[PDB]
Amino acid sequence: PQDLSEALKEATKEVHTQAENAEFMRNFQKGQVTRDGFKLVMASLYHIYVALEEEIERNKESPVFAPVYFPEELHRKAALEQDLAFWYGPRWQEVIPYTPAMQRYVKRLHEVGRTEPELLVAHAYTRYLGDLSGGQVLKKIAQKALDLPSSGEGLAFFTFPNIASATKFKQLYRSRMNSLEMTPAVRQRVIEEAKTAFLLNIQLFEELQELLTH
Ligand code: HEM
Repeated sequence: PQDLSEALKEATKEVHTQAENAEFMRNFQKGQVTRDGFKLVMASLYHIYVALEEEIERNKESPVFAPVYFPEELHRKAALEQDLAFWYGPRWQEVIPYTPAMQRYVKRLHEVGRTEPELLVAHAYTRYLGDLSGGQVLKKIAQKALDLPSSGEGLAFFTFPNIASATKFKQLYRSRMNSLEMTPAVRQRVIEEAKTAFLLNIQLFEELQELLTH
Protein backbone atom coordinates (compact mmCIF):
# COMPACT_ATOMS: atom_id res chain seq x y z
CA PRO A 1 0.00 0.00 0.00
CA GLN A 2 1.09 3.59 0.55
CA ASP A 3 1.39 3.25 4.31
CA LEU A 4 4.89 2.10 5.20
CA SER A 5 3.60 -0.19 7.94
CA GLU A 6 1.31 -2.00 5.50
CA ALA A 7 4.08 -2.13 2.89
CA LEU A 8 6.32 -3.80 5.47
CA LYS A 9 3.73 -6.38 6.56
CA GLU A 10 2.93 -7.33 2.95
CA ALA A 11 6.45 -7.57 1.57
CA THR A 12 8.04 -9.54 4.40
CA LYS A 13 5.07 -11.93 4.37
CA GLU A 14 6.77 -14.86 2.61
CA VAL A 15 10.13 -14.66 4.39
CA HIS A 16 8.09 -14.42 7.58
CA THR A 17 6.35 -17.66 6.58
CA GLN A 18 9.76 -19.25 6.02
CA ALA A 19 10.59 -18.64 9.69
CA GLU A 20 7.25 -20.17 10.67
CA ASN A 21 8.53 -23.35 9.02
CA ALA A 22 12.17 -23.24 10.11
CA GLU A 23 13.19 -26.39 11.97
CA PHE A 24 14.19 -24.39 15.05
CA MET A 25 10.90 -22.49 15.27
CA ARG A 26 8.59 -25.47 15.39
CA ASN A 27 10.51 -27.14 18.16
CA PHE A 28 10.60 -23.69 19.76
CA GLN A 29 6.80 -23.86 19.85
CA LYS A 30 6.19 -27.61 19.88
CA GLY A 31 7.68 -26.82 23.28
CA GLN A 32 10.95 -28.71 23.17
CA VAL A 33 13.89 -26.38 22.78
CA THR A 34 16.51 -27.42 25.35
CA ARG A 35 17.55 -25.16 28.24
CA ASP A 36 20.77 -24.93 26.23
CA GLY A 37 18.80 -23.80 23.18
CA PHE A 38 16.79 -21.23 25.13
CA LYS A 39 19.97 -19.70 26.54
CA LEU A 40 21.40 -19.38 23.02
CA VAL A 41 18.26 -17.49 22.00
CA MET A 42 18.58 -15.10 24.96
CA ALA A 43 22.27 -14.66 24.29
CA SER A 44 21.40 -13.96 20.63
CA LEU A 45 18.81 -11.34 21.58
CA TYR A 46 21.25 -9.61 23.88
CA HIS A 47 23.90 -9.08 21.21
CA ILE A 48 21.34 -8.01 18.68
CA TYR A 49 19.52 -5.59 21.02
CA VAL A 50 22.83 -4.13 22.18
CA ALA A 51 23.61 -3.41 18.50
CA LEU A 52 20.16 -2.15 17.57
CA GLU A 53 20.08 0.04 20.66
CA GLU A 54 23.53 1.62 20.32
CA GLU A 55 22.64 2.64 16.77
CA ILE A 56 19.15 3.81 17.68
CA GLU A 57 20.83 5.96 20.35
CA ARG A 58 23.31 7.23 17.78
CA ASN A 59 20.48 8.07 15.39
CA LYS A 60 17.85 9.31 17.81
CA GLU A 61 17.66 13.04 17.05
CA SER A 62 17.71 12.40 13.30
CA PRO A 63 14.63 13.03 11.15
CA VAL A 64 14.95 9.54 9.69
CA PHE A 65 14.43 8.03 13.17
CA ALA A 66 13.17 10.59 15.70
CA PRO A 67 9.46 9.95 15.04
CA VAL A 68 9.68 6.26 15.92
CA TYR A 69 11.86 6.79 18.99
CA PHE A 70 10.19 5.41 22.15
CA PRO A 71 13.11 4.59 24.50
CA GLU A 72 11.12 3.88 27.67
CA GLU A 73 8.44 1.75 25.95
CA LEU A 74 10.79 -0.42 23.87
CA HIS A 75 14.33 -0.71 25.25
CA ARG A 76 15.25 -4.35 25.84
CA LYS A 77 18.92 -4.21 26.78
CA ALA A 78 18.46 -3.96 30.56
CA ALA A 79 15.78 -6.64 30.45
CA LEU A 80 18.16 -9.04 28.70
CA GLU A 81 21.03 -8.24 31.08
CA GLN A 82 18.71 -9.19 33.95
CA ASP A 83 17.74 -12.43 32.18
CA LEU A 84 21.27 -13.44 31.17
CA ALA A 85 22.51 -13.00 34.74
CA PHE A 86 19.91 -15.53 35.78
CA TRP A 87 20.60 -17.95 32.92
CA TYR A 88 24.38 -17.63 32.79
CA GLY A 89 25.13 -16.36 36.28
CA PRO A 90 27.07 -13.34 37.56
CA ARG A 91 29.78 -13.58 34.95
CA TRP A 92 27.37 -14.10 32.06
CA GLN A 93 29.16 -11.33 30.24
CA GLU A 94 32.38 -13.34 29.90
CA VAL A 95 30.74 -16.70 29.12
CA ILE A 96 27.84 -16.02 26.75
CA PRO A 97 28.37 -17.32 23.22
CA TYR A 98 28.83 -15.04 20.20
CA THR A 99 28.59 -17.02 16.99
CA PRO A 100 29.00 -16.19 13.28
CA ALA A 101 25.22 -15.83 12.72
CA MET A 102 24.76 -13.50 15.71
CA GLN A 103 27.67 -11.35 14.54
CA ARG A 104 26.42 -11.39 10.98
CA TYR A 105 23.18 -9.92 12.32
CA VAL A 106 25.11 -7.49 14.56
CA LYS A 107 27.40 -6.49 11.65
CA ARG A 108 24.48 -5.43 9.48
CA LEU A 109 23.00 -3.43 12.40
CA HIS A 110 26.12 -1.30 12.86
CA GLU A 111 26.42 -0.83 9.09
CA VAL A 112 22.87 0.38 8.75
CA GLY A 113 23.27 2.50 11.86
CA ARG A 114 26.51 4.03 10.62
CA THR A 115 26.07 4.42 6.87
CA GLU A 116 22.38 3.99 6.12
CA PRO A 117 20.59 5.05 9.36
CA GLU A 118 17.54 5.75 7.19
CA LEU A 119 17.06 1.97 7.18
CA LEU A 120 17.37 1.59 10.93
CA VAL A 121 13.57 1.81 11.11
CA ALA A 122 13.47 -1.53 9.25
CA HIS A 123 15.24 -3.28 12.09
CA ALA A 124 13.21 -1.55 14.81
CA TYR A 125 9.97 -2.75 13.20
CA THR A 126 11.17 -6.33 12.75
CA ARG A 127 12.59 -6.59 16.25
CA TYR A 128 10.24 -4.60 18.46
CA LEU A 129 6.85 -5.16 16.82
CA GLY A 130 7.50 -8.89 16.31
CA ASP A 131 8.93 -9.40 19.81
CA LEU A 132 6.01 -7.47 21.24
CA SER A 133 3.72 -9.70 19.16
CA GLY A 134 5.03 -12.88 20.78
CA GLY A 135 6.38 -11.93 24.20
CA GLN A 136 2.89 -13.01 25.30
CA VAL A 137 1.91 -16.36 23.78
CA LEU A 138 5.65 -17.12 23.68
CA LYS A 139 6.46 -16.26 27.30
CA LYS A 140 3.99 -19.00 28.21
CA ILE A 141 5.42 -21.55 25.78
CA ALA A 142 8.73 -20.55 27.35
CA GLN A 143 8.19 -20.63 31.12
CA LYS A 144 5.59 -23.40 31.30
CA ALA A 145 7.29 -25.31 28.46
CA LEU A 146 10.62 -24.53 30.15
CA ASP A 147 11.45 -24.44 33.88
CA LEU A 148 12.01 -22.47 36.13
CA PRO A 149 13.14 -22.68 39.72
CA SER A 150 10.66 -20.70 41.84
CA SER A 151 12.77 -17.90 40.40
CA GLY A 152 10.97 -14.64 39.65
CA GLU A 153 13.76 -14.10 37.11
CA GLY A 154 14.86 -15.11 33.64
CA LEU A 155 11.83 -14.07 31.55
CA ALA A 156 11.79 -10.26 31.77
CA PHE A 157 12.61 -9.90 28.09
CA PHE A 158 9.10 -11.11 27.32
CA THR A 159 7.44 -8.27 29.23
CA PHE A 160 7.48 -4.68 28.02
CA PRO A 161 6.43 -3.10 31.35
CA ASN A 162 6.11 0.50 30.12
CA ILE A 163 3.58 -0.62 27.52
CA ALA A 164 0.14 -1.22 29.03
CA SER A 165 -1.30 -2.66 25.84
CA ALA A 166 0.72 -4.01 22.91
CA THR A 167 -2.20 -3.28 20.60
CA LYS A 168 -2.49 0.39 21.51
CA PHE A 169 1.30 0.72 21.23
CA LYS A 170 1.67 -1.02 17.84
CA GLN A 171 -1.02 1.19 16.38
CA LEU A 172 0.80 4.29 17.61
CA TYR A 173 4.14 2.95 16.36
CA ARG A 174 2.73 2.19 12.88
CA SER A 175 1.06 5.58 12.88
CA ARG A 176 4.49 7.10 13.58
CA MET A 177 6.08 4.90 10.90
CA ASN A 178 3.62 6.32 8.36
CA SER A 179 4.70 9.94 8.79
CA LEU A 180 8.34 9.02 8.29
CA GLU A 181 9.59 11.25 5.45
CA MET A 182 11.41 9.26 2.81
CA THR A 183 12.41 9.31 -0.88
CA PRO A 184 10.81 6.57 -2.99
CA ALA A 185 14.30 5.10 -3.39
CA VAL A 186 14.93 4.99 0.35
CA ARG A 187 11.44 3.55 0.99
CA GLN A 188 12.11 0.65 -1.39
CA ARG A 189 15.33 0.00 0.49
CA VAL A 190 13.72 0.10 3.93
CA ILE A 191 11.26 -2.46 2.59
CA GLU A 192 14.18 -4.56 1.42
CA GLU A 193 15.91 -4.15 4.77
CA ALA A 194 12.83 -5.60 6.48
CA LYS A 195 13.43 -8.68 4.34
CA THR A 196 17.16 -8.69 5.02
CA ALA A 197 16.24 -8.41 8.71
CA PHE A 198 13.98 -11.48 8.56
CA LEU A 199 16.74 -13.29 6.65
CA LEU A 200 19.30 -12.57 9.35
CA ASN A 201 16.91 -14.11 11.86
CA ILE A 202 16.38 -17.16 9.64
CA GLN A 203 20.12 -17.77 9.20
CA LEU A 204 20.41 -17.35 12.99
CA PHE A 205 17.76 -20.04 13.53
CA GLU A 206 19.51 -22.39 11.10
CA GLU A 207 22.82 -21.84 12.87
CA LEU A 208 21.35 -22.55 16.33
CA GLN A 209 19.76 -25.73 15.05
CA GLU A 210 23.10 -26.80 13.67
CA LEU A 211 24.81 -26.23 17.01
CA LEU A 212 22.00 -28.04 18.85
CA THR A 213 22.10 -31.10 16.57
CA HIS A 214 24.80 -33.71 15.92
C1 HEM B 1 7.50 -19.86 13.31
C2 HEM B 1 7.97 -18.62 13.51
C3 HEM B 1 7.01 -17.43 13.74
C4 HEM B 1 5.72 -17.49 14.07
C5 HEM B 1 4.91 -18.79 14.31
C6 HEM B 1 5.22 -16.13 14.18
C7 HEM B 1 3.93 -15.75 14.51
C8 HEM B 1 3.42 -14.48 14.35
C9 HEM B 1 2.02 -14.12 14.34
C10 HEM B 1 0.84 -15.09 14.53
C11 HEM B 1 1.93 -12.79 14.15
C12 HEM B 1 0.63 -11.96 14.07
C13 HEM B 1 0.72 -10.72 14.96
C14 HEM B 1 -0.19 -10.91 16.15
O1 HEM B 1 -0.15 -12.01 16.77
O2 HEM B 1 -0.95 -9.96 16.47
C15 HEM B 1 3.28 -12.27 14.02
C16 HEM B 1 3.62 -10.95 13.82
C17 HEM B 1 4.86 -10.44 13.51
N1 HEM B 1 6.03 -11.16 13.30
FE1 HEM B 1 6.16 -13.21 13.65
N2 HEM B 1 6.26 -15.27 13.90
C18 HEM B 1 7.37 -16.03 13.62
C19 HEM B 1 8.62 -15.55 13.29
C20 HEM B 1 8.97 -14.23 13.12
C21 HEM B 1 10.33 -13.73 13.01
C22 HEM B 1 11.60 -14.60 13.05
C23 HEM B 1 10.27 -12.41 12.86
C24 HEM B 1 11.49 -11.47 12.69
C25 HEM B 1 12.52 -11.56 13.54
C26 HEM B 1 8.88 -12.02 12.87
C27 HEM B 1 8.40 -10.73 12.75
C28 HEM B 1 7.11 -10.32 13.01
C29 HEM B 1 6.66 -8.95 13.03
C30 HEM B 1 7.49 -7.68 12.76
C31 HEM B 1 5.16 -9.03 13.36
C32 HEM B 1 4.17 -7.86 13.51
C33 HEM B 1 4.70 -6.64 12.77
C34 HEM B 1 3.53 -5.99 12.08
O3 HEM B 1 2.42 -5.94 12.68
O4 HEM B 1 3.72 -5.52 10.93
N3 HEM B 1 8.11 -13.16 13.04
N4 HEM B 1 4.16 -13.33 14.15
